[PDB]
Amino acid sequence: KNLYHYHQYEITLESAVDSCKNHLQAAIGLLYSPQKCELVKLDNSGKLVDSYNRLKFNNLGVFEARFFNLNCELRWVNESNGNGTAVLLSESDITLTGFEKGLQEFITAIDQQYLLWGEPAGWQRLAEARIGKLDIPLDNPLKPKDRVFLTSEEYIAEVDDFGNCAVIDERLIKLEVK
RNA sequence: ACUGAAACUGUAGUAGAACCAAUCGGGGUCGUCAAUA
Repeated sequence: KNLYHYHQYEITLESAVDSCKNHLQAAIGLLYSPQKCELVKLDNSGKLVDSYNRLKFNNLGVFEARFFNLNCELRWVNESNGNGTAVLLSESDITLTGFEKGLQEFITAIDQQYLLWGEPAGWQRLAEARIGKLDIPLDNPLKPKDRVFLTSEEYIAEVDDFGNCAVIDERLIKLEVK
């Protein structure tokens, strides 16, 4: 089994997402900025409703971003003045322009979960007295006893030539209600 | 690529129970003192 990962360097976040848009369809995304950690959803075409002004770096702009859906995850992090490295992670071999392909073999993928902050207060709201509110891109409404989880897959592979396994990556998949 | 926030080491608890400031004693009564000539 192969984990395919695609690198492009010296690329802005706005351009990195636009390069991946065919794959980041409907993808949830998390944007790290000096003052906010905002959750965003790309539309079915993989576009953001204010992508330039949201993804720019110039003024307390996004320095790191993640976007994920079922099939793939895009990661980006700033390296100089708003240019960065993009890495897209995919289960399947796919065509991208400018990106360089690579892969790593993995022994098995194991699912994980991550409970989000808050109880239920398209878009839904969780809230917790500890943090106040958290808004999540989630289309179905939430019953008062629901909790929203985030799912991921960890890929185990041999690191050492002595055969020692480790989880070489963890790709995010989707938000899920449990 | 940015300090977490907020939170009384507090609540209940008698330094107290037991232990005699007490036991015995007539306000009484006689020859001593000095050393020599």
